[PDB]
Formats: sequence, C-alpha cells, structure tokens
Amino acid sequence: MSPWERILLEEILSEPVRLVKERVRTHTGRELTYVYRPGPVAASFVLPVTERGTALLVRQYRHPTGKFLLEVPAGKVDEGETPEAAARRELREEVGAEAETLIPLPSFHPQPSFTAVVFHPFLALKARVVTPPTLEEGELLESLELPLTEVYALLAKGEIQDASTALTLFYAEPHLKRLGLL
Amino acid sequence: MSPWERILLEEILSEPVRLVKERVRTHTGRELTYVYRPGPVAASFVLPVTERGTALLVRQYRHPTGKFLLEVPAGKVDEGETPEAAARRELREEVGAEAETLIPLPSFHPQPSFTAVVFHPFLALKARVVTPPTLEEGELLESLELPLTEVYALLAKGEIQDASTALTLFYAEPHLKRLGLL
Repeated sequence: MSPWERILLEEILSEPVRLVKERVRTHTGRELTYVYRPGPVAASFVLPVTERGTALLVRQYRHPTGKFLLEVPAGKVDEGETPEAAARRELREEVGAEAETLIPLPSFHPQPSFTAVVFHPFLALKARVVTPPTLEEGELLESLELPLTEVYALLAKGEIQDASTALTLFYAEPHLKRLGLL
Repeated sequence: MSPWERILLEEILSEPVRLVKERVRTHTGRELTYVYRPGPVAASFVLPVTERGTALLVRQYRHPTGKFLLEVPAGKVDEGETPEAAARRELREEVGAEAETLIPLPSFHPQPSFTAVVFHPFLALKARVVTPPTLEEGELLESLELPLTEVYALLAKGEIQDASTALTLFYAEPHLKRLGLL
C-alpha cells in the first residue's frame, strides 16, 4: 500500500555504500526520480557507562564535516547480526570494552528523506576496558572517559553535535537517574 | 589541518542531490575512497507551538523508509537564506502558519559519516495558521495539531522515529517548561 509506484530502480553505487536512483510515479500520477540509500539497513549506538558513573566515549574524525566529533561507540549492524550484538562488538572494537546489561532505547531514523537506515541505541551498564581497541583503516578515532555529569553538561550546553549521540544521551538519561548513576 | 589529503574529487550526482566520491590519502598514508554529500549545506527544523499549548506538526511520507512519519515542519536552507528564514518559510509552506519568536536550539549533524549537512532546530512561539499549505510535487504530507502533552508522551514512549524531530523536542522541552506551555 505504498503511495508511490516503482517505475525503474537503478543502482548508482554498490560501494563504499549502496545508492539507488528510483524513477517512481507519485500520488499525483507524475514521475519523480528519488536518490536514496535503500534498506533494510541498520546501525547500533551504545552509551557505555562504568560503575563509577563515567562514560566511555570516542572522539572521531568524520570526513564529510571535516570535524572530530564526540560520539558514543557505534557501527553498522552486520548481515545476520542483531543490533545488540553489533553494539557489543563496536564497544569492544572502538573502546576495547565489555559491559553487562544493555538496555535498548528507542530506535530512530537519522535522515528518512535520504536513507532507510534505522539506528538502534543502547545503554550499556558496568562497562569496563578489557582489551586494546581494534580500529580499522579508514577510521580515525580515540577513546576517552568523561564523568557523566560533564557529558550531560555538554549536552545541555548544546555542544554535542552528532545527532545520534545526543539522542542516545537524551533517551538514556531517565535510566541513568533511575539507577543512581546520574 | 585536515588529517586526510584529497587526491581526486569526483562528482557522482548533481541532482536530485549532489554526491561525491573522493579518493584521499589517510592518516596511514594509504588511499581510501569516500562517498558523501558535501557541504556547506543545511536544513532548518521548527517546532511550532500555539498559545494553547498545542503543536503544529506534519505526518509526511518518507520514501526511503516506506513510512509516513510524525515530524516538525522542516526543509533545506536556500542559497543566501538564513536558517531562521528557512524555518519561517517551511512553517508557512507546510503548515500554512506564522509565528512570533523563534528560539534557536542547538544545531546538529544528522549523519556526519555520510553528509556534511547541519540541521538547525528552532522553537516557534505563538504559532498560528494564516493560510493554506503550499506543498510541492514530490512531497506528500498533511499537517495536524496535537496537545504538547500528547507529543511529549509519544516522545517518552519512544514513538517519535524521525531523529531530528525527536532531538528538536528534547532541546525545546526546558524552554516550554520555562514558558509555562508544558
């Protein structure tokens, strides 16, 4: 029951990422070309909090913006892998950490006008560093540790530019307050 | 002082949207190809609240996700146009509304790994409908009105899937509470 009918779907790119240019017939009967990143595709985001009420974050270079941004560990969910598994894997790869309970937070679309991707946020409890990070070629990031009070001060001051990280922090806040970590 | 050096920048698409495939030399001296939506580019998002404590929102079809999503009025910032102006223009085009004060909220990058775009959120006060909406071909949306209490109940229940709309609501919340509208 889609409002738009597919006329032709052309693959514009397969990698680095898959992009399509779709010719469709809209709700007005007229034709339109839409370019987007098709789904189903997903990524997980995880706020790792330690028992001391600090968070394990990363400062990562995001080329399109030319800036290093403060973010929660994250990454694409692999084929056949669950969002939670990808969350635990990225936590280990990027911050060399493991955690106990992972509370799933509300999923969201970062930019539905251009990509089908769904981001799945999580709050990881009792996070602890157990190994060296495993960064891949193409990724430029460093892990850091900040008291949650400072992280949330930055959020309130509007200094958290990465939308997913900001949203993850907003959804995690009541849980952190409930658990006595904030 | 960028960590990566441009080798060659190829334009992959100019419209519907501009996409580039850039060959760069990374921090490891090795080459990598990065595909992204270059900047500077921006969009404005505006939460329009009435004097009765209701919000003027839209339910819009977002093709990549195949869903109609509940969103705050929004749109790309035109060349030479300010974020606030685009906010007032989209409010008028999509919801046929005008407002008094527009409080700027923290800007954010929806997906820095793929696009340079910066989203600029605003809280519009004393919003009122003064004309019929002006929807363009390609856009499929309808405007609605909901009490802010219901909007925030949905936010807390995790039912607001559009990330920008969710983040805009989270940043607007303290202002609404301060002004006695929530």
